[PDB]
Amino acid sequence: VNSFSGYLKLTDNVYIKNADIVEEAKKVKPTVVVNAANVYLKHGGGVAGALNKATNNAMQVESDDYIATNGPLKVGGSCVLSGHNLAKHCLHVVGPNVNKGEDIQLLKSAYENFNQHEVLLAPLLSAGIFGADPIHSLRVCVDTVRTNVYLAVFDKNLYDKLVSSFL
Repeated sequence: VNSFSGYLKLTDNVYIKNADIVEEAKKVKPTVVVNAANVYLKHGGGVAGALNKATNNAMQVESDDYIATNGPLKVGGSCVLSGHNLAKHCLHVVGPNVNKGEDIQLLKSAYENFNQHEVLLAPLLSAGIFGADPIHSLRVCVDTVRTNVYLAVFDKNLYDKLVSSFL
């Protein structure tokens, strides 16, 4: 039993809710919240900008030190940093950004990072300003992630479409 509430069950291990991931993280304080990161951990907009704003920019400060030490992430890669006031840990995962021409096949590699964590609160990777089809992202998620993932979808209209079209 865990504290996630109001989710629709899609599969044995994948759950989905129309929710703001920031508010969901603030209430649940999950062990892991996933950020929709880029390789530079520049949290300007989308999910990343919202999560970072909720940490009062502490996420960005920590991220800048990480990059200064380690260099950029790979597309499809991840790193574990602090969850600040939102979660114990933040798993920063880089899905391909279609608006930069990155290969969508890397979306599966991105979701594989979730398997290193037993339970996660997450957005749909490569959705929103990353330009991929969210229906496709949900399919890759279900077909790749084997650990327990609680997906937060900000847009109510998109949430309903994702549920109604789910196979």
